[PDB]
Amino acid sequence: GSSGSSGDKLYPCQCGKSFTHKSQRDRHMSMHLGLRPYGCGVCGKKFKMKHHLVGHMKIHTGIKPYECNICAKRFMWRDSFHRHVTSCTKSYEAAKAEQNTTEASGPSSG
Ligand SMILES: [Zn+2]
Ligand SMILES: [Zn+2]
Ligand SMILES: [Zn+2]
Repeated sequence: GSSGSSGDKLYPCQCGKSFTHKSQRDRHMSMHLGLRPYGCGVCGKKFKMKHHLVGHMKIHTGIKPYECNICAKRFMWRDSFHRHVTSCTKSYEAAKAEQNTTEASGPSSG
């Protein structure tokens, strides 16, 4: 074994994403197509009728007392609310550059 080389095998999807397996990429392709006019943008469900969806949406319904500051996202749970916001800011701070002047970079003479 002197040496070896290789890349990475994956499976592209209609949307553009790439999965490790074909079955994982396929399921994402069939879902893309239009199945029902009503779709639950909370869990990932769907219903033919509008009333058929409501009887299910009642499982997600609920006021969001906790909301982010950067993305202003809404979260019903506390642990998740803070758990997310905590990071959501981490990055924001980096950009804040409250007192971080962007000084040009050093060139290269070769
Ligand atoms: Zn896809
Ligand atoms: Zn749902
Ligand atoms: Zn956020």
